[PDB]
Amino acid sequence: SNNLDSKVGGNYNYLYRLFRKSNLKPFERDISTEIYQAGSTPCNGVEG
Amino acid sequence: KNKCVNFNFNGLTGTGVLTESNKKFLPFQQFGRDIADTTDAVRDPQTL
Amino acid sequence: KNIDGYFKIYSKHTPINLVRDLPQGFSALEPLVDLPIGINITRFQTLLA
Repeated sequence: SNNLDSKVGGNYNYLYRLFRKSNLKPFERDISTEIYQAGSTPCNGVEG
Repeated sequence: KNKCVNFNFNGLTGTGVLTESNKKFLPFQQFGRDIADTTDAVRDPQTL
Repeated sequence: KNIDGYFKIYSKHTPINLVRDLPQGFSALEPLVDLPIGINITRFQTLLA
């Protein structure tokens, strides 16, 4: 859909999850906007 | 009815003879299966 | 119950003559409707008149 969805300058409306604390089960929609950690290091709010 | 014909009721494929039996289908029961878990009786979707 | 997002609802209405806790008997419940909501349910409440 390059001629339909994309636009000049970049269409940044579509999002995706880079990682989670663990792998999710199949057929499961998750719309949570919480910051998830990659490892065991507790972050508690801010990014890093 | 009373003829060996191929049936197909919403994917319920098979071959048999159609007739009216004493099966008392409940309002929610769509179609019945025999001891072999094979469709032995169905309900007409168009007119009940 | 909520199986694969398909919320099942069963119902059964029958008369009784009860003067104590839940009757000690048996009665098969039939399905009323199926609501494919597609969400995870963890809590519930009920309404009273």
